[PDB]
Amino acid sequence: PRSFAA
Amino acid sequence: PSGVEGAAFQSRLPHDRMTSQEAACFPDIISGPQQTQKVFLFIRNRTLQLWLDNPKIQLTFEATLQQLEAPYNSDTVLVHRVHSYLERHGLINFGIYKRIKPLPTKKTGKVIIIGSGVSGLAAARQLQSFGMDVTLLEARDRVGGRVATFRKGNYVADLGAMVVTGLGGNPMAVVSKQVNMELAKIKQKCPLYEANGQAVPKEKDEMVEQEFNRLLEATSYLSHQLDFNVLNNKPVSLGQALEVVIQLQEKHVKDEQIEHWKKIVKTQEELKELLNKMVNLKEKIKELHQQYKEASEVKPPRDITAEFLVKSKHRDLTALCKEYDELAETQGKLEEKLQELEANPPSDVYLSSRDRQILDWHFANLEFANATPLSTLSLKHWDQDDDFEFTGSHLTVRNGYSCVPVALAEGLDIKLNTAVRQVRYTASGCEVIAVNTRSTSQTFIYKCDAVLCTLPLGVLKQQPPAVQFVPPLPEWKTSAVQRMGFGNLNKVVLCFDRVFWDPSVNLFGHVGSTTASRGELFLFWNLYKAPILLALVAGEAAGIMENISDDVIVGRCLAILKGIFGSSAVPQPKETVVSRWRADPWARGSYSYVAAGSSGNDYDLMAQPITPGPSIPGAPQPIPRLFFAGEHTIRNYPATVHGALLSGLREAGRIADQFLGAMYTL
Amino acid sequence: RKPPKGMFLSQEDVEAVSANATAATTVLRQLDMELVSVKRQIQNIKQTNSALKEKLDGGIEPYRLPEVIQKCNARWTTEEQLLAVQAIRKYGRDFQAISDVIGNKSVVQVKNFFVNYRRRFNIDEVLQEWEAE
Ligand SMILES: Cc1cc2nc3c(=O)[nH]c(=O)nc-3n(C[C@H](O)[C@H](O)[C@H](O)COP(=O)(O)OP(=O)(O)OC[C@H]3O[C@@H](n4cnc5c(N)ncnc54)[C@H](O)[C@@H]3O)c2cc1C
Repeated sequence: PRSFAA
Repeated sequence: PSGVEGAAFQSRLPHDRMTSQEAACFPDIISGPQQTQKVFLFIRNRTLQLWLDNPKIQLTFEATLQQLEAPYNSDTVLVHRVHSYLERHGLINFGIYKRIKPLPTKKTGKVIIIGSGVSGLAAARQLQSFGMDVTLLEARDRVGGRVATFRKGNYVADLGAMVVTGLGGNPMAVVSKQVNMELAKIKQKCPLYEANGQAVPKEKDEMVEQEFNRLLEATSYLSHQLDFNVLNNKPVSLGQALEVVIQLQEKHVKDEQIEHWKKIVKTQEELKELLNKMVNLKEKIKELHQQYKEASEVKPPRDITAEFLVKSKHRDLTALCKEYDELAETQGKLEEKLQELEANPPSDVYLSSRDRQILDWHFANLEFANATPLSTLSLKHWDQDDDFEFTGSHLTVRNGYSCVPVALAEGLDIKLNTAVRQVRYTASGCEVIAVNTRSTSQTFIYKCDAVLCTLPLGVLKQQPPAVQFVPPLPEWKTSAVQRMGFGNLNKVVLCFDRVFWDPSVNLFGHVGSTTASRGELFLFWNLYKAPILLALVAGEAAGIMENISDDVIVGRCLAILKGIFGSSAVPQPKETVVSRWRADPWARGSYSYVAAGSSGNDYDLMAQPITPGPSIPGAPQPIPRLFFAGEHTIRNYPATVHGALLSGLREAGRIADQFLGAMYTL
Repeated sequence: RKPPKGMFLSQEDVEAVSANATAATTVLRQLDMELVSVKRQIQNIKQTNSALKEKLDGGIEPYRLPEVIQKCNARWTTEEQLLAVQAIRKYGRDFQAISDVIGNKSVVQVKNFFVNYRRRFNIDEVLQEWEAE
């Protein structure tokens, strides 16, 4: 998911 | 949101509308008068609120009816229908809570669950709460699966799941109230450091990032508006699209330069023709002045024609001197118009070698989040779960994530070191054949009404199979398995005796040298109490770094940290661990991603249960026997802990409905 | 509806860059050579104009004739009438040119002259011979 992106 | 409406939100439900699932269980209400629906919706929301306000104790139908008001507490069968529905589908009384009614004297039905990861554990707890006989078969010597937590002394670092991605609507919010999770917020500030080891100036930092965000939107535009989704029969990946977008931005940079210098030549060529006219006029003026001079040298007295000559040539000379001055006027205007255009040129390049490297870090970050090379991600669908993202700050579990699976594992029949080899399912029941992981010849046989399979997608993908299904899984299921992507990302845990980094910086990046190695040790985490730094290996790097020893890996880790903090401020690490998730036989990767050619619909297919053929031909259509939970089965929350957790809840509900029957559907 | 402002992405441009495997590098080279072509064309015409500028050095300063201011007179001297007849022969209907040649006659006085001395200075014949050139 895009959610993990820093 | 707050109150009853906030409870529906915290439970991922619209507060003022009935869901498809509710429509199935209450087709009398949703097809009925709007007034009744609002009574239903309030009852639902109020019950949710009650459970959410206090998640450490079971919420009974009695306790619920007690705290309801008129006219909502008048129809007690409606309240019971609702309460049961919410209990069955694990919206209330899920996780770890004190039971008011001690578990029923005798169990009903028998379920074998493969894997004691979070999805497995969640379902098991539910099924036990429903009064079923449940046994989990774990291949590892521990529970948790992809929730792995390194422990040694005071050092605590997650090699698997690490971040709780916001508490707004997160089932993990409920869990964190039931379990002592030390949840600490993450400061999103991430300073970058180039290959040399020096910070990227806030000028570049902000302008490259903006370009990244802009490049993303551009791909989205390419997808929906320009419908650029199939190229040479093959589906377009996010990587392909980003490349195409960048090329067109380099193309524009050149197109701009071409027409700018094209303006200069047209003006310089206007000047060329004007100067030719001026040279051809200063030539005729030169000759005409000579003629007038010779006419004036004829001293008088002179006749009228000779007088006319002098006058005529005088008029003609001032007439040509008029033109030349009007042309020197024009020359002055075109000559400064060329100093205008040559002063401010368009952009020289789209992105420099320094720029493109920092842009690659941003790609690496995206490759980390999706645990995969951007060339594998679906252009159209890679971000299909964005709409369901939770609200609030992202948090880390400071005492290690394992505290959660372990807490869920309490009071459950879990056979560790038990590798399932074969699943046999027939109209009359199921047998699961497992071996002992230590001495592989020692064989076990398990007989059950139902099997819940929580095998990772990487495991399910193995060829030749690690687990054999008898009969073989249907084509529609196996195609979903092949289509879906199962990514990879790794972690390097570095334990020191002293903090030599910025204690208020949670994460800092490192910019690689090449596109090829952008994922390699590109990010570092400072999240834990003890002096621990955690380094990510993403993208194409993750897969390759697994064929490299820990010493060499930690070598490159120290090298990078030395370049950033000082070659003598970085001591030797006391303890080091390096994960290898693709190599791990009980994972065969890290977590699923929407591969190119796949969609969110494949996740649905993965969750669909299997019903065996009849034993006796002509015998009635059998009960479904093989069920699937897990991270790769939940369309709206894949590749996460909460998603796994939820899929377990989903299956436990579906299985209980099948084997204990639904009393609430009347 | 539209690309992010500053991003350039047209349907036509996408098809061109993805026509084949190296259609991307082909297009970017044809523009790189077009840029070199136009850039060296700039220095060429810059050199041509640099040479033409040196030929115009000095301007037309040693060729300018000082301003002659004279007040407009109403009387036609025999001299002035004769200048006029020749100015018609050389300029035709350019009343401004004729006025400057004579020196002290307004453009209207010249126009009047045409009508006044019409038959006596055969201005019909003088104008028809001017047209013959
Ligand atoms: C490096 C990394 C970081 C992550 N970080 C996050 C994060 O920050 N936030 C987040 O929400 N999610 C994160 N995830 C994903 C999350 O950890 C998983 O999605 C989730 O734990 C999967 O749960 P599961 O029960 O579906 O699968 P698993 O936890 O893999 O459970 C499957 C179980 O089956 C067992 N098994 C396998 N084969 C057999 C067999 N033949 N017989 C018996 N048992 C078998 C396995 O040992 C395992 O215990 C991360 C994953 C990785 C790899």
